[PDB]
Amino acid sequence: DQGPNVCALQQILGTKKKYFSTCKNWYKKSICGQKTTVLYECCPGYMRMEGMKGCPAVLPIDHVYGTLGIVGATTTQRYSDASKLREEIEGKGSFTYFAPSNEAWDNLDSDIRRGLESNVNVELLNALHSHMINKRMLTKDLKNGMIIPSMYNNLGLFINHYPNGVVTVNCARIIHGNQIATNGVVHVIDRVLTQIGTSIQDFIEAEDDLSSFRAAAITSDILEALGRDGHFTLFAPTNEAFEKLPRGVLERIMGDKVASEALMKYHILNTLQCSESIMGGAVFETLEGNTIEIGCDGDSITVNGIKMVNKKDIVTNNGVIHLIDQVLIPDSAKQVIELAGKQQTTFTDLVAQLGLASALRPDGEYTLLAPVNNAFSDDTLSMDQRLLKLILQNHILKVKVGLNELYNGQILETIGGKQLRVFVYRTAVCIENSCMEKGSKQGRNGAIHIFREIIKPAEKSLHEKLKQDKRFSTFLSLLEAADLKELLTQPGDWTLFVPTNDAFKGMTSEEKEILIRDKNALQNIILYHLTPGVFIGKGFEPGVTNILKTTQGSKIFLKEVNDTLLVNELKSKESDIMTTNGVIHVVDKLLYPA
Amino acid sequence: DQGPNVCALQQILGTKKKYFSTCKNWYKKSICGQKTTVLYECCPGYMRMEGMKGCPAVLPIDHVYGTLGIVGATTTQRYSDASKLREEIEGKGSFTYFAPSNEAWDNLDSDIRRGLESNVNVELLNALHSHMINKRMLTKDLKNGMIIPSMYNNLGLFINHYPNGVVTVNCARIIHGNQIATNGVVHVIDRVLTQIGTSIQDFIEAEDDLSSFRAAAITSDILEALGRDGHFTLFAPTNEAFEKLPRGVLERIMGDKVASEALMKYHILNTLQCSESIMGGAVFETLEGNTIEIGCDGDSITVNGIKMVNKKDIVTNNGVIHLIDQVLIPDSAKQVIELAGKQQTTFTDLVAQLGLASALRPDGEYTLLAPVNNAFSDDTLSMDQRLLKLILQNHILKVKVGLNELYNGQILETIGGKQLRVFVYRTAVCIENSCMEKGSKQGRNGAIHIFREIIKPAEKSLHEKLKQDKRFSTFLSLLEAADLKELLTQPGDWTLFVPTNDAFKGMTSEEKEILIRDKNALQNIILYHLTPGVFIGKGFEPGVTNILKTTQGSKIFLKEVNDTLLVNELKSKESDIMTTNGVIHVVDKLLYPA
Ligand SMILES: [Ca+2]
Ligand SMILES: [Ca+2]
Ligand SMILES: [Ca+2]
Ligand SMILES: [Ca+2]
Ligand SMILES: [Ca+2]
Ligand SMILES: [Ca+2]
Ligand SMILES: [Ca+2]
Ligand SMILES: [Ca+2]
Ligand SMILES: [Ca+2]
Ligand SMILES: [Ca+2]
Ligand SMILES: [Ca+2]
Ligand SMILES: [Ca+2]
Ligand SMILES: [Cl-]
Ligand SMILES: [Cl-]
Ligand SMILES: [Cl-]
Ligand SMILES: [Cl-]
Ligand SMILES: [Cl-]
Ligand SMILES: [Cl-]
Ligand SMILES: [Cl-]
Ligand SMILES: [Cl-]
Ligand SMILES: [Cl-]
Ligand SMILES: [Cl-]
Ligand SMILES: [Cl-]
Ligand SMILES: [Cl-]
Ligand SMILES: [Cl-]
Ligand SMILES: [Cl-]
Ligand SMILES: [Cl-]
Ligand SMILES: [Cl-]
Ligand SMILES: [Cl-]
Ligand SMILES: [Cl-]
Ligand SMILES: [Cl-]
Ligand SMILES: [Cl-]
Ligand SMILES: [Cl-]
Ligand SMILES: [Cl-]
Ligand SMILES: [Cl-]
Ligand SMILES: [Cl-]
Ligand SMILES: [Cl-]
Ligand SMILES: [Cl-]
Ligand SMILES: [Cl-]
Ligand SMILES: [Cl-]
Ligand SMILES: [Cl-]
Ligand SMILES: [Cl-]
Ligand SMILES: [Cl-]
Ligand SMILES: [Cl-]
Ligand SMILES: [Mg+2]
Ligand SMILES: [Mg+2]
Ligand SMILES: [Mg+2]
Ligand SMILES: [Mg+2]
Ligand SMILES: [Mg+2]
Ligand SMILES: [Mg+2]
Ligand SMILES: [Mg+2]
Ligand SMILES: [Mg+2]
Ligand SMILES: [Mg+2]
Ligand SMILES: [Mg+2]
Ligand SMILES: [Mg+2]
Ligand SMILES: [Mg+2]
Ligand SMILES: [Mg+2]
Ligand SMILES: [Mg+2]
Ligand SMILES: [Mg+2]
Ligand SMILES: [Mg+2]
Ligand code: NA
Ligand code: NA
Ligand SMILES: [Zn+2]
Ligand SMILES: [Zn+2]
Repeated sequence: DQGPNVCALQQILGTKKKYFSTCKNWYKKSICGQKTTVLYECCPGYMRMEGMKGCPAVLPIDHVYGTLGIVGATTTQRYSDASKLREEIEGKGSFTYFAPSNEAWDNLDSDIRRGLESNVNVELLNALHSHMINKRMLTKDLKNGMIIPSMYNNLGLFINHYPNGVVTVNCARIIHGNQIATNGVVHVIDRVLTQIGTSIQDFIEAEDDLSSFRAAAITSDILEALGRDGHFTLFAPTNEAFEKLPRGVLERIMGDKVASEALMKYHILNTLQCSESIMGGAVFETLEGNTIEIGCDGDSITVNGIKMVNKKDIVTNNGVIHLIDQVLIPDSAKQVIELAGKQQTTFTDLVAQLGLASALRPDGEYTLLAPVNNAFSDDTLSMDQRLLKLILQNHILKVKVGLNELYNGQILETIGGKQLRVFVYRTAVCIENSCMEKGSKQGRNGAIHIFREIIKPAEKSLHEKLKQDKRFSTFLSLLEAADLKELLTQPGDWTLFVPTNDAFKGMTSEEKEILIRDKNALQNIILYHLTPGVFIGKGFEPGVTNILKTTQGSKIFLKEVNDTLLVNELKSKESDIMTTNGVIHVVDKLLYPA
Repeated sequence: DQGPNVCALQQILGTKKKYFSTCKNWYKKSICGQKTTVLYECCPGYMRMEGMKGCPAVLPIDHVYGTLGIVGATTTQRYSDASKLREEIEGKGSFTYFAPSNEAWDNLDSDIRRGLESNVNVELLNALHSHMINKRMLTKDLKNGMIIPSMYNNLGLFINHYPNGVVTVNCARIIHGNQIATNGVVHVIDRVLTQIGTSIQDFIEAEDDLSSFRAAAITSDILEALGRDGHFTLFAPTNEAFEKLPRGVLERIMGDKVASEALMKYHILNTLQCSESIMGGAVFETLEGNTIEIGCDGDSITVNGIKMVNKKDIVTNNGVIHLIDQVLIPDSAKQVIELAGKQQTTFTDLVAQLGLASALRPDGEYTLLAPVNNAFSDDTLSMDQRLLKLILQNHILKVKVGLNELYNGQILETIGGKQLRVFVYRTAVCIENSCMEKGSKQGRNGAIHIFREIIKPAEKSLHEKLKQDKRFSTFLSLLEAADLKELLTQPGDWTLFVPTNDAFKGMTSEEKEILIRDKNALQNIILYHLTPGVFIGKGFEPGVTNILKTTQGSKIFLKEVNDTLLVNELKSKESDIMTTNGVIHVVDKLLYPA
């Protein structure tokens, strides 16, 4: 357990992946979402002493051949003996031996293994030499991207060195590294090295199970790049993956050069990521531009959280290939309705169930204003689905409008012939009565934006809202006394604080006669309640006091706290009453500039 | 100072570099080795209130043109007005404005500025449009490596986004980012954008001050790659840099294709590193393979700790160029004696002062075994320099022997005709009597290794060392009684513990007669003091007990603690007495297996 020169051999629970480390720093944490079991023993070569803690004694080093046995690579040792490599790695020189573990030899195909045992003089010797370098190279010398000639026919050894400490040779991970030998060093790797493929393109053209992906590739003029030099990571979708897609989707993406090209580039990484370098979740930029999330669940590689990898670490002269169960479809290749996620299903179901999905033609460009599922109450879903169909028609535009194109005062046109006002604030974008959330996406033929509430375009003007309610009567009269009816009737952008008749019943009529004598003070007192521009409370950043200049001249202060709108530190009763030419906030008492 | 919505404008002491941040996380630390001065004020748009801390009030947003004034870019505002760009950035649409600061316009060349003021209708408008994007892009949207078309002739804007948070456009750093406008966003940049060069190669061919580097480039066949697409960082050495080198060095490197090619690739980075992204020291891999250290002292860019950059941020369609005062010479292009550093100067002076430097021919391959300066005592430097010349001749090999080629039992041949034994241990490599330190380097025509002590090849065998000292007399007799003289005379590798005559004077002769009757126990008792192989105490790892198998059979335990060799927990008097065929450790009393 505790002591000097103690080594821990961990194994991820539920897998065969083993990680061998010294006890210098704590290495204990979940790997690939799973805990590990640990085996403590003296690091190879070190020994225990009586009455002492740990392993304070050490044995002398041996030659490379004996070090094969010191590290437990007894099968590699036997094969080294049978091929007469033993006498070379016992003599003069300095050698690096990437020795496959015993389990690595057990995992090798039986026909290949028997083929090696039947030709020990040449083929077996050439394979073991393929596992070797004619110089001593520690793991700190095996830099990422190095191509080091081996000891057989100068065959290239492709080194990868990752920030997490994983060192791979032809994607074979080094389990036990840096066992010093009198004439070299031994590193125990997790698989037997094999002949690398010619290139990724050549593997695609050769493999029949990648026929579909090949065709698409040749259609997208991207297969040529996968044959040139480089260090790519390709997530190749098999023919099963293409069969999984809905009908016509593959035909639709293939019929369009842009969607097909983006679809192809979305599977390719510009760097080499061996499977054994994945110890957790990370994001990687694809050639399409957008990223994919690569992770691991036990010994299963996950792509975008899906355990879709079935065959991994297909190494080739220009990078690695991992076969996957599904096709990776980037947003830039999806139809607009396909851009929605979980919290929009209701919306996307409704527009499908009420006959609007067919109106989103592939040759058109559209914008979906999708409310979250929480925005559809039972009372809303209980209305007649024709009215609900009109409402949904207020959430679809026949023009693609990206989030980066919206501006204050912009007017959007729904497919239902209605107009939507865009209000841009410092920290929020609100369309009519609904404000945007995060999660906007752009696709092949449109964009989608997520909203907290259902968008309901206003139907009454300020004047109609004022005269339809009785509690505003007196105030309305004053507004008409100031010749503001034409303002409250014509289109525009205003913010009006409407004091109820209760505020004037705090004046009790007499002060309305005292104010009636003033044909000028009513202009100030009344005009202070009006402000140019539409300022809704749910568009503010919470807690911050907004200083606005009313049309009267003096300042007014609006603060949104706990979903309540305060005006001059006075809690308003009703707020965000939308009209066609402004917004109304109902206040309890009168407002003065002070 | 403290409060919400407070912004800090820092300036690196001694420079003009300003960094504008909000007070969300502590941003206060030295940048480029210098402290900063800080200016606290409400973030633009926010206001203070009576009796409140910080800036809890806010003003409404404005259009892009007014936001130019809100952020202090009043000169950009004036130029926008004079070119009639103002009415466009006040109207419909969504714009990103990379507004140069007032200081940025002051730094612009006066002739170019006056040329813009004399053609406001087209040229000035086209430049300001070159500073703009026709969509709203926050800094989080300006991903690294993006080439975003501007609003003039679709001119490319080269985005770089660094892990430290620095965002640059054509290497112009964004000082104040993300000022939201009703119709866009304003980012204040630190310089006026100019037309990017055609390519790095074209700038090299055009610039006369890079004539030398051009020639070398054309000689190394690397100038073609600097004209193809990419994102390179080139540290171009001027003709002054080449003039600085010693005589013939440039001719020597140019006459060799390998040294010239490595010399050229050592100046080139595979990624784009704008100067304003450098806030501290970091290492970068060059195209040659080895790394360079890039840092900053105030506003001076440092390369390998030298303030050699004089003109920086020469942006071109395929990367950035920084002109430097010196030539970057990688180890792979240096003669072997040029590989030594500070702690080897004495050595490199000696071999030069005693006439050995000329023997290191460029067409030969050599290995220097350089002791540190601390290894040359005054008594050593006081010997006749001819003996010292022989000693130095024991530190030079006429064959290149890399550190990764040394193996246990190897015999090296000095230029003085002497032989050096290589002893490889688990954690140390010792040559004869001296053990290696870190810092081995490889060059054009040799390698260098650093040693703690002067290498003195042994001259006497075990037998000669035994008979030349009287305190060993008795023991020597016993060794000759066991027929070991031929072993102590012939070459080999042994470790002998020699008990002095004081140990046998603890037996007082009589026990030598009691042992004299035993013609077999003397074989065990004597042979226990001998061990196959050479084990010197300074080759051990400190504190660890080395378990060795003596030639008698039983185990012996050697531990090096506080530069003292303990054998079976017995402090030895003298240790590491080197002989031609072994090593001697003088013990106080006899040794028994026990
Ligand atoms: Ca052995
Ligand atoms: Ca390492
Ligand atoms: Ca192991
Ligand atoms: Ca094409
Ligand atoms: Ca989702
Ligand atoms: Ca507004
Ligand atoms: Ca203005
Ligand atoms: Ca950012
Ligand atoms: Ca500023
Ligand atoms: Ca060439
Ligand atoms: Ca140095
Ligand atoms: Ca030895
Ligand atoms: Cl470790
Ligand atoms: Cl954990
Ligand atoms: Cl053990
Ligand atoms: Cl055997
Ligand atoms: Cl690891
Ligand atoms: Cl390792
Ligand atoms: Cl070694
Ligand atoms: Cl990871
Ligand atoms: Cl994770
Ligand atoms: Cl239907
Ligand atoms: Cl219906
Ligand atoms: Cl876009
Ligand atoms: Cl309207
Ligand atoms: Cl916003
Ligand atoms: Cl109503
Ligand atoms: Cl005021
Ligand atoms: Cl910030
Ligand atoms: Cl500091
Ligand atoms: Cl202030
Ligand atoms: Cl003006
Ligand atoms: Cl920063
Ligand atoms: Cl910033
Ligand atoms: Cl905006
Ligand atoms: Cl940095
Ligand atoms: Cl630093
Ligand atoms: Cl001389
Ligand atoms: Cl001399
Ligand atoms: Cl090398
Ligand atoms: Cl010898
Ligand atoms: Cl070593
Ligand atoms: Cl002597
Ligand atoms: Cl024993
Ligand atoms: Mg094995
Ligand atoms: Mg690899
Ligand atoms: Mg396929
Ligand atoms: Mg792997
Ligand atoms: Mg929904
Ligand atoms: Mg938003
Ligand atoms: Mg009223
Ligand atoms: Mg509100
Ligand atoms: Mg300015
Ligand atoms: Mg840039
Ligand atoms: Mg030059
Ligand atoms: Mg810069
Ligand atoms: Mg020296
Ligand atoms: Mg060493
Ligand atoms: Mg004696
Ligand atoms: Mg010692
Ligand atoms: Na606001
Ligand atoms: Na040792
Ligand atoms: Zn205002
Ligand atoms: Zn031994």
